[PDB]
Amino acid sequence: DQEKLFIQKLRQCCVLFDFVSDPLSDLKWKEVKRAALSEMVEYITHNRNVITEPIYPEVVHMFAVNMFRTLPPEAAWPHLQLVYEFFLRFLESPDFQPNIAKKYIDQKFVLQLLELFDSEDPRERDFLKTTLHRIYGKFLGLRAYIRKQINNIFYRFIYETEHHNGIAELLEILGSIINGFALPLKEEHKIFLLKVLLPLHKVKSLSVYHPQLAYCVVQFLEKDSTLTEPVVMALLKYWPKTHSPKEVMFLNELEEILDVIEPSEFVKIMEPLFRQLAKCVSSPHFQVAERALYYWNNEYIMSLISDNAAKILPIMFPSLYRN
Amino acid sequence: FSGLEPIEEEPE
Repeated sequence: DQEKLFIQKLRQCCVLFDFVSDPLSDLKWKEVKRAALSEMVEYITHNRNVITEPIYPEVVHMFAVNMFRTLPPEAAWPHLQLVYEFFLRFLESPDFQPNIAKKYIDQKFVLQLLELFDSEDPRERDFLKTTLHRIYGKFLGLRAYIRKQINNIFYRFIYETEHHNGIAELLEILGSIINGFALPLKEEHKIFLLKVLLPLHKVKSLSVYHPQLAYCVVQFLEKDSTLTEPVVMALLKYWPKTHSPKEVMFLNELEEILDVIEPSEFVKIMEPLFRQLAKCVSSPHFQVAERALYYWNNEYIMSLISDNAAKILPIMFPSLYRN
Repeated sequence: FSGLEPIEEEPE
């Protein structure tokens, strides 16, 4: 019976071992366990209807025993990478039924998985990123708990200085959610964009998670072009008043906001924008000015400028125009 | 960084 041997090899991978007086049995045990994982990865990726009901607790148990650990202030990445892979192909499988898995993938599991985002291994955080994205898309009953617990991590990172190596990869997930949001946006989300996503531009380690943060900010305005006024005004607030090469990030974000800005809302914030933008063209840092002047290579911006030339050119070149 | 495909929010 094949279903029995599947469970045997699963439980076999729940035995964590160590040999200090036998460096060869250790290697075999590793190789025996690395091989059993590979065998199961192939078995589940290519065979149809092999995922039966008794399997689910075995898989979640095998994942929890290997992955849910304590992160040192990993080394056996060959093994850890196979586990995430197997668990990933297990979620993606067409034989996967969330109604049965909902029993064993509870909130405690999701919580424990989020602890691992603090890990300092980019390749591990990349597997955790993908894994959490499959859970959200199939476990409707966990979508709320995840948002609440992610909204917690961010709140801890801005205010309580709870540094997190996983901020970048968490934002990347949120963008996948924001892009699929529903008709009127809930106030729960608006608050998050305003009272969480924008204050993220305030933290010092912005250099690491800025591209993904900007994506979420743009995806929010792509849905509801109502929030483009408080977004832009906040960015000019959080704008580094100190002339620094970190302005290039804001110019990037602002040009990315302008490529999707609704012209009816552009005029609502076009004056305070260019006052700052003119300051950038006058910056003592070439990279800042070079970037602000690269705005003109944007055709949709030029149209927005010429259709409002009466207000812009006075600000950009006050020597040459008046009001 | 993109990569991940969107998730159509629908009634929980």
